[PDB]
Amino acid sequence: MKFNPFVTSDRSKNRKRHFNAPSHIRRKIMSSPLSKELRQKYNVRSMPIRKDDEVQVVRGHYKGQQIGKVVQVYRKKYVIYIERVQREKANGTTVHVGIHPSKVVITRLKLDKDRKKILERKAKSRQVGKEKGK
Amino acid sequence: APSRNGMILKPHFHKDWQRRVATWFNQPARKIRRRKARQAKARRIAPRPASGPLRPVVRCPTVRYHTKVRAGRGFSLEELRVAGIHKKVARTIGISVDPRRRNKCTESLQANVQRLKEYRSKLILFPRKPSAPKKGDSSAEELKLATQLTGPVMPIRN
Amino acid sequence: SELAGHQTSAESWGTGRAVARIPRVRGGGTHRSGQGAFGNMCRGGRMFAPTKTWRRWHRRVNTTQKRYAICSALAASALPALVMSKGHRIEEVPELPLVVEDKVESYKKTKEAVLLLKKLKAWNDIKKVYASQRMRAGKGKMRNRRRIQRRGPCIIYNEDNGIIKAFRNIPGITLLNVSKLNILKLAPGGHVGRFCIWTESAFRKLDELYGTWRKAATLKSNYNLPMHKMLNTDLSRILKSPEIQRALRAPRKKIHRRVLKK
RNA sequence: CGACUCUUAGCGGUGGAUCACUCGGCUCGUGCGUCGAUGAAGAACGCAGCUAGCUGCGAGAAUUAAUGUGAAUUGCAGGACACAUUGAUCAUCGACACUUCGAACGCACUUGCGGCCCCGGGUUCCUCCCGGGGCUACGCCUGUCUGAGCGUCGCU
RNA sequence: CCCCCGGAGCCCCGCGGACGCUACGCCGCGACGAGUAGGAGGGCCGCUGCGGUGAGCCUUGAAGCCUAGGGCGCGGGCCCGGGUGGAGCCGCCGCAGGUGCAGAUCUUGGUGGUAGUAGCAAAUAUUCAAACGAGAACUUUGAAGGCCGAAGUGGAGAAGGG
RNA sequence: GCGAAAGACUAAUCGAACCAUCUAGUAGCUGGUUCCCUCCGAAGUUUCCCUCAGGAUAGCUGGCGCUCUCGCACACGCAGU
RNA sequence: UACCCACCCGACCCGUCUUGAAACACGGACCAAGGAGUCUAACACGUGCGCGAGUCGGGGGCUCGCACGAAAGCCGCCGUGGCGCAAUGAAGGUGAAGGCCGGCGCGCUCGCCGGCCGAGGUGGGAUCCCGAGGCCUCUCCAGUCCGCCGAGGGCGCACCACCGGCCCGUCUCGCCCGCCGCGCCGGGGAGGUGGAGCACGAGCGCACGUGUUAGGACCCGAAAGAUGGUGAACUAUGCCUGGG
RNA sequence: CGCGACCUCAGAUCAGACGUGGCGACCCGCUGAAUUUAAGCAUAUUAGUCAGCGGAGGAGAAGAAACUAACCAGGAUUCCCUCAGUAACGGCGAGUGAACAGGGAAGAGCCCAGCGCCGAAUCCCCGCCCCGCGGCGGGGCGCGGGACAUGUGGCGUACGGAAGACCCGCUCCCCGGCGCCGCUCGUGGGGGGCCCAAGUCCUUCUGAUCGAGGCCCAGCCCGUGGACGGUGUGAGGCCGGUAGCGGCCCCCGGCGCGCCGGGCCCGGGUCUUCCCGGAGUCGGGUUGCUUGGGAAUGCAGCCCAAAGCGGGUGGUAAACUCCAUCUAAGGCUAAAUACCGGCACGAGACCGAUAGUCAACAAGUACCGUAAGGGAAAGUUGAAAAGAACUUUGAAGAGAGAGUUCAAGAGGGCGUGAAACCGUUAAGAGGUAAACGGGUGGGGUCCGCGCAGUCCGCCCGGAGGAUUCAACCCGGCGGCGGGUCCGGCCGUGUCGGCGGCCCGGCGGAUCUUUCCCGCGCGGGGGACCGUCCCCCGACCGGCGACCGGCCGCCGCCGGGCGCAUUUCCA
Ligand SMILES: [Mg+2]
Ligand SMILES: [Mg+2]
Ligand SMILES: [Mg+2]
Ligand SMILES: [Mg+2]
Ligand SMILES: [Mg+2]
Ligand SMILES: [Mg+2]
Ligand SMILES: [Mg+2]
Ligand SMILES: [Mg+2]
Ligand SMILES: [Mg+2]
Ligand SMILES: [Mg+2]
Ligand SMILES: [Mg+2]
Ligand SMILES: [Mg+2]
Ligand SMILES: [Mg+2]
Ligand SMILES: [Mg+2]
Ligand SMILES: [Mg+2]
Ligand SMILES: [Mg+2]
Ligand SMILES: [Mg+2]
Ligand SMILES: [Mg+2]
Ligand SMILES: [Mg+2]
Ligand SMILES: [Mg+2]
Ligand SMILES: [Mg+2]
Ligand SMILES: [Mg+2]
Ligand SMILES: [Mg+2]
Ligand SMILES: [Mg+2]
Ligand SMILES: [Mg+2]
Ligand SMILES: [Mg+2]
Ligand SMILES: [Mg+2]
Ligand SMILES: [Mg+2]
Ligand SMILES: [Mg+2]
Ligand SMILES: [Mg+2]
Ligand SMILES: [Mg+2]
Ligand SMILES: [Mg+2]
Ligand SMILES: [Mg+2]
Ligand SMILES: [Mg+2]
Ligand SMILES: [Mg+2]
Ligand SMILES: [Mg+2]
Ligand SMILES: [Mg+2]
Ligand SMILES: [Mg+2]
Ligand SMILES: [Mg+2]
Ligand SMILES: [Mg+2]
Ligand SMILES: [Mg+2]
Ligand SMILES: [Mg+2]
Ligand SMILES: [Mg+2]
Ligand SMILES: [Mg+2]
Repeated sequence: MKFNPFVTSDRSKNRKRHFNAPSHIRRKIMSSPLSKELRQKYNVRSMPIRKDDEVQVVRGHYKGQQIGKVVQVYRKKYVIYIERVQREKANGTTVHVGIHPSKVVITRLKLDKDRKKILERKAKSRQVGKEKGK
Repeated sequence: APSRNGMILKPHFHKDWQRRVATWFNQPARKIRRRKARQAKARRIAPRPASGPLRPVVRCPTVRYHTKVRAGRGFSLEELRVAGIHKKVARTIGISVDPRRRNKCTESLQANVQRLKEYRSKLILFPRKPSAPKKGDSSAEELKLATQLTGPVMPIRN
Repeated sequence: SELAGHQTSAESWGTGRAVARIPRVRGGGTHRSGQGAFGNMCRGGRMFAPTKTWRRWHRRVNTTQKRYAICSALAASALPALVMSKGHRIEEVPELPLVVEDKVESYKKTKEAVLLLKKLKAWNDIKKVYASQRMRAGKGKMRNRRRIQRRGPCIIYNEDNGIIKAFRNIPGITLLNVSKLNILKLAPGGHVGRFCIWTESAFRKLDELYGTWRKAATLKSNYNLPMHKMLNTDLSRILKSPEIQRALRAPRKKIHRRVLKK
């Protein structure tokens, strides 16, 4: 159960706080898990997806083991746009198809100044909770 | 149109009850709004009788009611010069001063004086400063208590 | 709302105009102009007797009534007949007024709790709850009341010393203090007899809570258990005592198909 | 079997019920209790690369600086940038800004008329004239200056 | 003697009892059952909401919908046969309703018959040829016949219109 | 208000406008009033009414009941007789 | 059983107001959807449950960020009060108790003093108890057990009818008084009558049905009335300024 | 024929302030109906309500008695319960219709004027410095202004106060800074940011799963987290989240020590001297509204208009007369208390797009009226536009193929997709309009079958064929029933223990202050009765409350029994 009044739990109110959330927040929402290799290496469960991050489809029509790189992110349609993830239209003009973060797994994070410090700070929070539970 | 045995009934709904109806779905949230005051006030005035100041034994008025007794408003004035308490001091010492009571009898005077005499004796005057002089009750009679009196100070039972 | 369909300013052009004598909306080059307003019968408009706020929503019971409602719920928390007959999956349970050590008030982790509910063979009620999880039939779905499930065993404890934390995530379990029992939760649906788990600490406190019988409650002001209307509740024993059987006219059970007249 | 018609059925529409959803209501609670001549509430007009509407904003106009945030933004373009960078975007907002009416304030509401101060050009105060900035609405309080009175006196 | 039913062998059986005994179940008798208004009772008659409960049902297809698909109740309705539909649904025990339509020149939206019906009648007026055009009585150009007929169907303005 | 005067006209409105609210105005008066089955089952009669289109009370009806009898070889009562 | 068709008999179109409707009365083209006895307060009776000369409920308190919680639990609260536990009188106020016995006062159907019993009786009164007598039982008698029948007799609730009684009001009448005090003081009798009275209790709380009102009030359904505002763009007048 | 004070009064675009509109639920003044009700009706009521109007704030008003009372008295306000739907009012009728006491929420008290005391002890505005400056303030210094003697400061205000005499005891608050130390309840104050478990494991459905079995305890993991939403179907585990004195970083809040600058000689108790109340006010007469106030409750206009052991009040006029109780004419104030407007949230036995607000969307929008004002309709493709490329017919609208799609019988007003209604295909009918009731008959579409429906079930006899038994004992296990209540444990009624009684409590206005503690009372202890526990002994219901042995019977398992038995099959 939730408890804290000063949080919602309302079929509608957080259905709403979806396709009205600003791009600020949608980052956090549009997060996908990391593959076991990284999840081991780094002590972080899931990350916000980013433009040039390498990704494996896990669910969907065209699930597979092919590591495609992300191309862009509709944070508006609120859905990502990957590499050989694509379909041929009537004219031959290939169009990519939408997939969530949530239905995808990160196989190689594209690292940075700003993204490293998150990976540190998430892994530091994880271990602080386990050291606090200890 | 009445039919065969009832009362008359002058129910008074010819005006406009409808507009000015108060329903009470505050009642329980109010209960709690209140709780938090009782609560907060006590934690704020930490060592001090939570209920409020000391208040006098007093007789109910009209003829039926005679035999009862109450917490009155405040102890009289005549009452204090007798107990040896200055009226403006009493107000700081958690002693409730009405200054508006005609004291008519020695019975209910001394009865009510004994409450002050009683109060003095079981009162720990917590001293102005920590390094303070006279009349404040000693660091033993000081350590022993942090005790708020829950419920009405020296409750008046008939 | 008090204003429901009642914000219109419609006169009613009554009689001489065919129409219908409703109050019909004024002027306009809209469509909503000569429609009808303030009829229960009409669009916009409003209902019978606007559901008002000062309906007597809540209700009332005598203390005594609702103390010996708890009695009757508790008394039938024994008697595996009634408890089972709520689908309370008590078959491998050792005994029915199921008392447990007072170590239990002090578990602080759901894994401990769960290991208790195995070792008292009481999974299979929670198990059962745990299968009965579905989407509610109706319109409640789109109102914060989508899922539903069974009730699981009630668990009772004189003092939260960490316990209520432990038995929380486990679906179906409700905790109740002994000092603060509740008829809604012991006897859900107004049916009798839920599976309960007294912890010794609590189980002692039941007679002091609300009485033995030739002794006061000594925790409620004045309260003693209800007397029975009759003691020997089984009558089948009664009906074949020799006292009774001796003093009875002999039967009449030829039966007696009616006679066709010739 | 001729055509029409009726009934029923087999299918085609028309209509938009029913059902199923639901970023909206409604009701009930809790917290706080938010205006203005430094110029409100209210209106007008304008503002996007492609924009009519809603919405957001104000000639510094689909925002301003800053701090988090931290890579998008996107209907299509177009872009900087160096994504080792206040560094895209969003939220916050605290830094600066506030077209025209309006209690609307120079006087009126035509959108015209002025007055009085300054600074450009003109002049070289020569006055306009052309340019620029500040004032100028009513009431009333404390104070100041200038007064009036065969009011009450004083000294002449 | 005149003996034991764990055995008389049983139409009587009292030693233990239906299949039948939802103890508000079932069974036999008799008797009786015109109805407006109204009452009353009975409704595993019907709608929507919740507490219980049904190891209910459900992407192996729900609600609705559709059915000259088998049935059942006296009947409210109910149950079964198929197709389509595409997401949720029901049974019992309770509780809760804004609760069941043929009517109110009832409300809203839609649709017929009428009906391919009334009708496209005020100012005498058109015709030819060519162009353009997929397509021309209806546009345009030419030619011809006509009208308004300077108190105009002529040429300019106001208010209004924008 | 306005009327050489006709109750003329006051923006399709005049024996006196239109707009919103009081506003669910009131109505002894029109109309309607939504699922089955079972049982019993009227009155249009009485007196008072500012009563005659309505009420008041008399009736008749249902429901709810109760006190008993005894059809359990072993009844008193009642009655459009 | 349903669809079409066929036949034979039957047969007026519903709703409604209505002494009487197929009406040469009114509503009603057809279909979908919406649609009219609701809530609250107050009574009243009926019923369900708790406790019972009590019983409650709030409003308050004590125990929550509620997830469930705006719940549940608990409180010399618990009774500060309502309702009931007693009425009657306009009001001052009075207030439900009688029987019997003995004794004393002349028992004067008047006054007082000691004891006994305590809600008086009659008739009906479900009815519980007693029961004379049957009525068997393989024989004659004897006899305990066991039931059935049972004339006749006793207690008799509830209720009904009656007769008695006591409180208050009022009347009548008539007696004796106590005496912190004086009787325009207080007090005591008898008979009658008025009382929504007592005469060994039934309420309280909470359900639900019905009903009756107050409530918009079953829905729909006026001509009006009031309060505030907008209009001379039409027309009526006046005026100002233009044109024919 | 001047100059000068003051008083009154002007003018200043003077120096500095400020007022005005809106919002308007709640809040305060006033004003103010009529529908309506009374079966009419005007009295009454609606109802001091709506409109009108005026006015405020985070709440508003009121408030420290000219009160209550009749007690053995209480003691500002407001609020809730209660009084109590009561006292009374009324063509005493419809209606109306309060209060006093008690309990409870909260609860705080105070200030003026005058009498006087005190070199105006005061106040305002300038100039120079010292600190302070995103609510303009302290500190100092200035013959820099000015009010104020028609009166500014302190004490003081009625509950007494002043002033004196001697009775007693003894000295810390305030404010401007300027630092610093303890982040100071949801369970680290407010706000923001940032952060913290566990499967996309097997297999299998499916277009896609989030579904179904399984997976080291309902499977694996997590579970202070299994709310919810997202995620091409129902997902604790994928993701956001959730839980969780979980973490960290800013900011903001508030409170604690130091330093400093300033301010302040502020007590307590006794005996005397005197000193006191707010005028066109109270009151009365009158009229007008109001309530319930009355032979006057409230408020008004006018008229008359006071006193000082007075005045008001002490609720049917009045005189006399006795008693109580306040003290007006000046003023402030938290708290509970109210909140259909605002911001910000949380929820629901709610409605679910002709409902729900007019408004799920370009909603107060389109449109109408000159204007006040009036004021709508309208949600849904799919999961993804993957939204028909291309050939072809067609001037073009439209088609046919094709293509996409799990599905286009989801095609841009697209989920579903009813009826009226209309579209055509098939069957059958058809002069008394159709339509209906009863009864059959023919035909169809379908539905049961039968390529015999001979329906099954016992038992038995016969003939074939096949396993191990049944009957019996013996070993074991498990029931059942019986009793000896045998032995023990259990509880009902009785008796005994007076044994718990103080090692058994709680109730009782029972009793003792012979007791103890604290101030006759309160608390505590000690005696008493009613209640509830131990010991053991006796009787009895010996009770579903067992448990042990003995028994009797049954069942299962394992042994024995090989076949005239006991099964299976045809
Ligand atoms: Mg208090
Ligand atoms: Mg509506
Ligand atoms: Mg449904
Ligand atoms: Mg529609
Ligand atoms: Mg619809
Ligand atoms: Mg002069
Ligand atoms: Mg019948
Ligand atoms: Mg409803
Ligand atoms: Mg309907
Ligand atoms: Mg002509
Ligand atoms: Mg022209
Ligand atoms: Mg005429
Ligand atoms: Mg009629
Ligand atoms: Mg006729
Ligand atoms: Mg008619
Ligand atoms: Mg009462
Ligand atoms: Mg009138
Ligand atoms: Mg204002
Ligand atoms: Mg009438
Ligand atoms: Mg009337
Ligand atoms: Mg009238
Ligand atoms: Mg009147
Ligand atoms: Mg009035
Ligand atoms: Mg009134
Ligand atoms: Mg108003
Ligand atoms: Mg008071
Ligand atoms: Mg989930
Ligand atoms: Mg989901
Ligand atoms: Mg997670
Ligand atoms: Mg006065
Ligand atoms: Mg009045
Ligand atoms: Mg005052
Ligand atoms: Mg004030
Ligand atoms: Mg105030
Ligand atoms: Mg719609
Ligand atoms: Mg709508
Ligand atoms: Mg649709
Ligand atoms: Mg639809
Ligand atoms: Mg489909
Ligand atoms: Mg579809
Ligand atoms: Mg869908
Ligand atoms: Mg469709
Ligand atoms: Mg057809
Ligand atoms: Mg044909």
